[PDB]
Amino acid sequence: QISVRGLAGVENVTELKKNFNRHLHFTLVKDRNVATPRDYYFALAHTVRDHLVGRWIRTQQHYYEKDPKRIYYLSLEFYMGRTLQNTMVNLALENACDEATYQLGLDMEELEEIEEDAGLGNGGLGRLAACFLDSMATLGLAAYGYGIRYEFGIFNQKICGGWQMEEADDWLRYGNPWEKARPEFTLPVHFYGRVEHTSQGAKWVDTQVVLAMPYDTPVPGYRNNVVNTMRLWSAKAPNDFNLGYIQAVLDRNLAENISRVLYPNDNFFEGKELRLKQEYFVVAATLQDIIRRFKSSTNFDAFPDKVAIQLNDTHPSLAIPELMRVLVDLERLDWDKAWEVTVKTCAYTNHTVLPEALERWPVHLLETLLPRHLQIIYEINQRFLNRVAAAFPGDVDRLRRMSLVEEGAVKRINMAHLCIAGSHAVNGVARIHSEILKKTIFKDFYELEPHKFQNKTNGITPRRWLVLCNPGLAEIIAERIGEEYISDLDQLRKLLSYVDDEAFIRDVAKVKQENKLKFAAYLEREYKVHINPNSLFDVQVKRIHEYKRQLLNCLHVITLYNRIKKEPNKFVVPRTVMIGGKAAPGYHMAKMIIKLITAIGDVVNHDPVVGDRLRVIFLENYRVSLAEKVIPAADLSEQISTAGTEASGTGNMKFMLNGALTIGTMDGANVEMAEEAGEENFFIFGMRVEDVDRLDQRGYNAQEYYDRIPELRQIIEQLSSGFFSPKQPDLFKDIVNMLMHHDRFKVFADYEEYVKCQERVSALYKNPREWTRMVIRNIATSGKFSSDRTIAQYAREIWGVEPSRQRLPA
Amino acid sequence: QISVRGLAGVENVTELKKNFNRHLHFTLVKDRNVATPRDYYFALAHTVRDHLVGRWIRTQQHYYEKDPKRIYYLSLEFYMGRTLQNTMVNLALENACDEATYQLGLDMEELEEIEEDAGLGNGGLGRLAACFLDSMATLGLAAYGYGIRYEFGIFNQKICGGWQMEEADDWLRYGNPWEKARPEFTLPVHFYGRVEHTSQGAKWVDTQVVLAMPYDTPVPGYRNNVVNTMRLWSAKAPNDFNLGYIQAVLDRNLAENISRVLYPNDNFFEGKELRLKQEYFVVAATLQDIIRRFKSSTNFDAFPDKVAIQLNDTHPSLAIPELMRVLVDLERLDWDKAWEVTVKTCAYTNHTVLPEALERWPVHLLETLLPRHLQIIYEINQRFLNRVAAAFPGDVDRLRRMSLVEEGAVKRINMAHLCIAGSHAVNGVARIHSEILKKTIFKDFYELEPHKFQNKTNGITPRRWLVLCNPGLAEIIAERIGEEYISDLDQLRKLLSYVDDEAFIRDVAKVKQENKLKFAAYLEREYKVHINPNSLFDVQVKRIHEYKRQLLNCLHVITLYNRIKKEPNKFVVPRTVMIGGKAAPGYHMAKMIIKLITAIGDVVNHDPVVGDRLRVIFLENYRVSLAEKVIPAADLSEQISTAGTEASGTGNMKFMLNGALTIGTMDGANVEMAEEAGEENFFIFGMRVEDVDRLDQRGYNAQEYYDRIPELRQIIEQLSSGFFSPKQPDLFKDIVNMLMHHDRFKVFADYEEYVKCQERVSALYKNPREWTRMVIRNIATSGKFSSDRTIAQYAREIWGVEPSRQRLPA
Ligand SMILES: CCCCCc1cc2cn([C@@H]3O[C@H](CO)[C@@H](O)[C@H](O)[C@H]3O)c(=O)nc2o1
Ligand SMILES: CCCCCc1cc2cn([C@@H]3O[C@H](CO)[C@@H](O)[C@H](O)[C@H]3O)c(=O)nc2o1
Repeated sequence: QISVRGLAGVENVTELKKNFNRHLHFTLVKDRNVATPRDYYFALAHTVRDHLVGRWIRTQQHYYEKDPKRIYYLSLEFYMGRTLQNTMVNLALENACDEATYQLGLDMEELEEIEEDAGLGNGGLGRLAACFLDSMATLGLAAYGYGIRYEFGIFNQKICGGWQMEEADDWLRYGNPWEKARPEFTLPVHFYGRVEHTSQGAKWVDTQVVLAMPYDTPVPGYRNNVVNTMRLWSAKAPNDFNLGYIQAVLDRNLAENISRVLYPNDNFFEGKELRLKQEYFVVAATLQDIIRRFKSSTNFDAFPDKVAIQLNDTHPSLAIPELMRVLVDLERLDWDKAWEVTVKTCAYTNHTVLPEALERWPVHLLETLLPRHLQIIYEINQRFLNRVAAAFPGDVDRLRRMSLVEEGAVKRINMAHLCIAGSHAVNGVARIHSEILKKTIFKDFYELEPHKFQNKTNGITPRRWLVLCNPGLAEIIAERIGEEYISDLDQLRKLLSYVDDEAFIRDVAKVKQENKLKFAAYLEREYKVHINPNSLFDVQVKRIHEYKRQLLNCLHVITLYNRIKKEPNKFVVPRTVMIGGKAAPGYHMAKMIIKLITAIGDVVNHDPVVGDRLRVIFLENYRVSLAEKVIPAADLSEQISTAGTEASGTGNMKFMLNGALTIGTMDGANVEMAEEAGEENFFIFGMRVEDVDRLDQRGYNAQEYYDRIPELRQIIEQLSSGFFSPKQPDLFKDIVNMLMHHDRFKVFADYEEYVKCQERVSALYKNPREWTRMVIRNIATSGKFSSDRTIAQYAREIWGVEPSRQRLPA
Repeated sequence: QISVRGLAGVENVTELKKNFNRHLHFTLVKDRNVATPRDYYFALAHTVRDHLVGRWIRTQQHYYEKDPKRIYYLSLEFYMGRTLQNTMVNLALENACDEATYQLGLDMEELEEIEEDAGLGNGGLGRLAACFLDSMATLGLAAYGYGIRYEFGIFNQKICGGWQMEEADDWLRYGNPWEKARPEFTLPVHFYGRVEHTSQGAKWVDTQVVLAMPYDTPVPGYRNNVVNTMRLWSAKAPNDFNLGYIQAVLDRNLAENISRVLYPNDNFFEGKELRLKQEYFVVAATLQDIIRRFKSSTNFDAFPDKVAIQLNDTHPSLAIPELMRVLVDLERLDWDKAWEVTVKTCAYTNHTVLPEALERWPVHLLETLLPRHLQIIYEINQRFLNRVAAAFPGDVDRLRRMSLVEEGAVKRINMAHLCIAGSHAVNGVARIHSEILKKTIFKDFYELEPHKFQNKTNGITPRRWLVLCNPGLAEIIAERIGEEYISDLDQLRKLLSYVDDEAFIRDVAKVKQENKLKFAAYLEREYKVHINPNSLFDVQVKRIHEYKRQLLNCLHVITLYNRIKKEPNKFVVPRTVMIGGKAAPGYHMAKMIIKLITAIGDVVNHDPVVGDRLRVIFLENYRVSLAEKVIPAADLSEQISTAGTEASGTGNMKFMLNGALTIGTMDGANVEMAEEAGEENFFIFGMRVEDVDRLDQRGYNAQEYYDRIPELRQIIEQLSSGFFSPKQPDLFKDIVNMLMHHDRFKVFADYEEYVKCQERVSALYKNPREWTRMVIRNIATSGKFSSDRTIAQYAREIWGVEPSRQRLPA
């Protein structure tokens, strides 16, 4: 049908068809009179997976003979979403399968909707890992994703009376065709025990054994025939385990609980044992697998020339003392040499500065669970602090601030400090985030080893985030400048000469118009809710957090409402405000925000006076596959975190690529996006990082804003008095209370500038042509935000390998 | 190679080869440089399963249009063993796959050894169900096996210092190619709750829901292209289940524990909740599935003309009040009519008279767990007792004996009584067992409804128990009389005219000689133990029970030893005594017997004087696939239960079919085997049922035997004094104590007659030719003991359907 989707060969269409019928019959054991769409989804998924394997096997083979340096991406999160379309796209099968399935009298699009998301992540950090995997394959790196195969991923969110209900994501219920169990590479992981000292050195003994079984999932490069591996570990109990009899067998579940469920906070840090066991589990299994692969090439000097280990936040920080443990206790290298090898292997990526997000494990936990790792850690600390002392003699304060060991009512290990000490590179995820790292929380460490600190601004993959979710726009781009930009997104910069082209302007607008219409229909079919598609689509999607300030959005929305009710017969640019995201289950405030959002909807969507001029929708169950639908349909992208809190953001980049304009603060990667497009083509408002520090150091008094802004005063009053909760008048007292007395995120301080900036957005929207020309300037300068750029920078500046765009043979 | 194994076509061999390589590559994702035999086993298993499916689908289709009466075989046990060879055999692919795998440079026999047993049963009752399934398919009945898919089957037995250790049977670890998950037919099962009464009748409410997910496994008929289904249910928790968050997800395991593990007693009855939940679980899911199938043909009058439900012991007895519950509470038929439908649907098979094996559920358990089923049961009891009262007016004793409700310190429901009241036929499993039923435990019930009581002597399938495990003998039979006997085992009777044929005599002996040599090699390779293959192979294999009297065997073995040590220079016919079987984990005595057996081995196998004249081996991990090896290699089959305790036995039949002679008591099916072969061709010794009753009614005093038999006195003394346990002299005090003061099974009373009969066996063995002629008379009269006969009798006399031997089209 459309050309970016590949060739529909006459042979290809014919083979696809017989293979689809083979799987229906042999694999699924159905015939065409009993098959449901689920069966049809499966036969198609099996048919496409068939095309992967030859490549998968050939790619693993290449790495064996070439023996290149290997990259291990360690993460507790992989937010993959659906696999089928992405696979078709990277293999250039999309059009063929469309044809092939059409002639069988099926609608492929309807089949795609049947696939469960692999929701093995919470948000940005999980999804980065997924983009990175796609980019790594596409750039021909010999790279492995390693994580945990959670039986249950991020919970499905239901709204019941405006409240979030959590229910379990049973994503494997119907099976998962993409994975291949490999019970033959199962590995022991040890816990508890104690440490004995010999003549021969330390020994870890009387441990409980949990087995780790890997599952391999193919990660196909973009049209280069590279297929890399994502290996995910599953917990199994051993057979003699506990081994009255019945109970012993049932208790096998204690061991297997390790891989049962993904922890769903991205707000906070909970010092729960189960979580630490998951962290140790992925790191022990992964390192033995790494070492094993290294042995099949005594000599650990070359180890850093063959192995690179990237740590995605501190979650797998135990890789460091675990690598030491192996090298020292098992291979019997001396400390200094093992330590050299470890630092040259490991590198660390930080994703936040919020102090409550930092991992600080209680020492009593590590002592019971990992007694040897604590020994190694104390030894790491001691030797590190002697370097500190020697470089800053007499500075006893530096020494307490820099310790990997925090004193206090309970001793904790600061995991971030561990990663800096034992890594050769530490990076932030957007330029301002990396500066803040150097100037505030890791200032001491930076003064000690400035060479360790780097920046790697995040990106998103344009395969999923443009070609896949937005074929219309990818096609009209490709009409003008070719297809080469799909793996070289810098070429989008050539759309700049199309800024005054009348045909392009019309086409860009037409695609947006189509995505809006299609999404509005998705809204009626799947959730029975009813929106004007001529309105501006104002969307905020992302996890619910105080620092992301969905509340600031709420205050605007309430203001628009109030101004409509004051002069109801005046013209306003109509808007559909859509807000979505999950709250971590125990994050009370986050759950209150979701309730407010639906409560505003109950009032605004049912005022006869408001008409279809304002609508407030809370988008239920935000997740990767919902983002693929809502992002292309958006006009306004809301990125309104308080300056200095959002490390990078990546949602922001998805929207830029897809033809929304951005209203946002100079936070995170927003800064670089505006720098790339021109501040004129951006809606920037509010405090800069500096303004926030000025406010802090004199004190944030929220009362001041309440006193000078009558529009604001009114809103707080409606909140307090029961306007939005007529049955429980005091429902929102916590929010009003927080906003007034202990807002760490200064919602009121940005309110005035935000509302004004919002009026400027409405003003540009009244002029369709000028709105679209601005869109074009945005879409055209989005090239920097490809994860191909990001990964190429990691590769050269941290891992020491060279990207390759060259096809492997089919 | 050999002709019973089918054609090696040139096309067949060629297709098998490409399909094997397709699965290796596409399904297993290996290539020939990394594949292990496990991978090779799998590609072959996938290749053979391919040949099933077309037939599986076509067979289900036939039943849809023909709409015949359907048989549901309900059992908590299916002791299947390996599937691959059996599948090849029934499909006539054996020789082709042998050829096909030979040309790939693989040894198929070595690949077969990789398949795990499906050990979803304990012993005879589980394995009967499996034979029955094969026979049902072979006779073209539209029959379904229904059970539970246990995650862990019967434990693997390890001997450690002569003691049984149990370890978990993780049979699904590497996957199971034979099954097809069907998450689309998942069904709710309810527990707990309470009963509300309406104007509209009873309602069961506030229940916990556990979902039951079915797995379908193909059951292929013998060369008739019929493929029937074994459906096994798996427990899954619902998604809103319990639904702080983490714990709620982890607790999903409480619900799923229902299908986690098979209970391993066949001795006793344990009134454990988990077990009752398994019983309810299989019965609720199965009946809804049955009813659903019946609805796709309001009118439940035809229900008994369309549905037959066979209950394998009382384990699924709740089918009865569950069928009532559905019919009365959900479909709103009146009681009398539902009850009529239920009785005409259900039939019951009893497998023992031992009072401690009988299910008697505590009323407090049923009240909490299944409150409505208890109501139905009380109503069943009441209406039943009015029939009793009316037929035997004034007999208040009959009334207490017949009640489904037993009074006593705790009230119990007697599940056997339930099955008789609510079934149109009750059967025993061998002729003497059925008489005993009528004369003792169900005498009252028989007087009430004599027409309900029938006999169905057990059988074994000659596909697994001859063609598969003993190709040598099947071939030499087939040389003389054709292949038709494989599904008409009565034809073996024609071997009677070959009794004086010198060539046959030589061939029968040669095959036995080959199986012995091959098994002796299996003994050295896999368990490093070392046996003279010219000895008589004396084997007792079966679960360890006091009533099966492995102890009586021990006393013989100790006697042979003692006589050798008295006159060491005299000739004795050398013997290898082999004894194997598992003990239920909490059955202390059973575990003591295993220890004695190995302890006798520690003495006898290391006496220089004994030489290779006596050897005692305990065969570890007895299970279906070990039986396939040891049975064909045996000379003497030991079936030495006390008269009146072994309901039928089926091991006994396997040995008869495979050329062992039988030493046994007139117990169970032994009686009919000797009746078929002639008592002259059998080694019968000991008390008859009648003799046991005479001994009881005057009192069994074991001291009497100890006083008059000095050979016996000696053994007890060696036992008591530490002869067989020099380090713990008092180790066996429990056994000596039981034997002397409270032997319920009268081991001493049969000792004299057994030892004498053993001398007669040794005497015949000195004359090879006459031994073999007797073997031939045994093998030749084994036809009655085919499960084809048995199932044909069930079909005509209980289910009311006609067997069909006619091929379905390929
Ligand atoms: C037990 C630990 C629980 C809390 C730790 C945590 C930090 C954090 C950061 N980010 C995002 O990581 C994204 C990828 O770098 C980035 O774009 C976003 O700015 C950043 O907020 C994220 O998505 N989730 C994370 O959870
Ligand atoms: C919770 C309940 C636990 C104990 C109930 C039980 C009875 C019983 C009978 N049989 C055999 O069933 C075989 C099949 O009929 C038969 O040949 C054997 O003679 C008979 O002993 C068996 O194998 N296992 C059974 O367990």
